[PDB]
Amino acid sequence: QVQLVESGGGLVQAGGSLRLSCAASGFPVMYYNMHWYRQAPGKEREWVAAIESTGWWAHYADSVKGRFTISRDNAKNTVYLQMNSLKPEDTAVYYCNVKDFGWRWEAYDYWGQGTQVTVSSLEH
Amino acid sequence: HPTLGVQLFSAGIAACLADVITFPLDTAKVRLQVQGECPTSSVIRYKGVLGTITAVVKTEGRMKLYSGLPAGLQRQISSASLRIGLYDTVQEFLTAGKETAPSLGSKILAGLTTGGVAVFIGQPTEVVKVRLQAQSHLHGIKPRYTGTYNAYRIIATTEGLTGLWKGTTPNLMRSVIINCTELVTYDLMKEAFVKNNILADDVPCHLVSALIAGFCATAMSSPVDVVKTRFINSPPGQYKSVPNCAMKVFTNEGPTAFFKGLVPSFLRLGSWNVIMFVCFEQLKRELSKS
Repeated sequence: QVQLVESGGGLVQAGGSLRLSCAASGFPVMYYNMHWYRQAPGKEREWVAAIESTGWWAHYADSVKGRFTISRDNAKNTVYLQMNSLKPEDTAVYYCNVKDFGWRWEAYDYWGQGTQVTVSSLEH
Repeated sequence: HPTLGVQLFSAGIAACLADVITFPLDTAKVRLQVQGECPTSSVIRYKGVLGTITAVVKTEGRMKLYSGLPAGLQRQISSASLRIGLYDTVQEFLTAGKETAPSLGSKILAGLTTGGVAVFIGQPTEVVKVRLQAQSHLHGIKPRYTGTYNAYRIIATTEGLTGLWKGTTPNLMRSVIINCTELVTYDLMKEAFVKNNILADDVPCHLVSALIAGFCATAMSSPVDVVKTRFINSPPGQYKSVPNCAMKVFTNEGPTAFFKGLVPSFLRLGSWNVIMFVCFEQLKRELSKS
């Protein structure tokens, strides 16, 4: 019963920080690479970050590298996305993803419900 | 009758010649086996035997094909010497001990013992050679070593003599599978050809039998070979154990990943075996008649 639940999204000013969390459940997260995607309306789902089963490697989309960091804790079944210097084009629904390959021809994507990240460009 | 000196010297040279000739196949196999472990932003994708070799030659040069070759030569020397000096005594203990013929059981046990001792002796060479074959400047993983002896000293100092035997049990199991599968398959195929009279018993028959058995052994050992390569290549801490590496491979890439590098592995086995057989026979005959 795979179930990914994202949290930590919200409304943040441009240049601000946000830590997204993903509570994974129903599978042994210690064996699976974890991915963060995002999708803004009018656009296709964009791959953001990927992390190894135990966090040995981390890879980022070129648009977020340096600003976003993906992190892991398998003792809590949690995957983290720290987002810094946020900018209005980062406004999207962010999705936790597991590609369970197993006894399959292609990997099967399990998604979360996504957490919304809105970046304001207001001047004070 | 070739003496022990000419047999040992011939075996060493024939093994080393076969190794230097077929080393690009081994490097291609390793590159194909470690390809999906860590995602790469480079557009350099390894696909096929000649595709992988050509990509390596274009993006890294010719000498990158023969990376870890001194380690491979050391392994060939130790393995060939152990074969010539130990496979004889165990085999003749099993055959002449009860005055029995070299049955498949005796052959299986003799190959098992010789291969186990050889794997244990030549594991440091395997570790160094695999890490040097897999290290690259183009896929975001920083190469740990500059050569065979740099790798030797770095591994020894930073992670102990025991760290030079990493991957012994996967290699030992892979040796067991290779030996047993090859011998059983060769017997089954040769009995099929000789009883069904599908082919006459001339060396063409034995060549077809040996090629079929080699492919069957390579396919049967491919999962262990992929897991062994990835585990040996991994730095300390990446994989909790060897079953951990295998399970991560399964859950993240599937049963097809366990046959990564299958074509280069089989081609290197076949070409290495034929080159070593031809060179060995010619060399020991010329040394004995010299």
